[PDB]
Amino acid sequence: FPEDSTFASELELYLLRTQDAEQTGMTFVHQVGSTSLPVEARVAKVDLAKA
Amino acid sequence: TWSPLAFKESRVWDEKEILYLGRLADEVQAGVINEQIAESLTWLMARMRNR
Repeated sequence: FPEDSTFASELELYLLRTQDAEQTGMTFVHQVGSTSLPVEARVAKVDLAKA
Repeated sequence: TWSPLAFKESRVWDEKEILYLGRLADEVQAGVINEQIAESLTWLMARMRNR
């Protein structure tokens, strides 16, 4: 590793990491003369840590 | 006859707090001592006016 310089006496690390919702959920099977059905509820979440 | 009085005083900053203190909200590259001495330099002028 090479070298750096900060002009500060302490260094902190913050890591914001996100687990987004995957684009699963294929498509419902229809027939031409009927009404549709609703799409299920997804989940997304965030998380953040410190060193 | 008439003869005056003497009064003087001092203040010292040691080695730790010169380079270790920044602001309390953000991250600072160690320049708050120059802010804080210039107030303390102004305060000792108010000491002699108060005396």
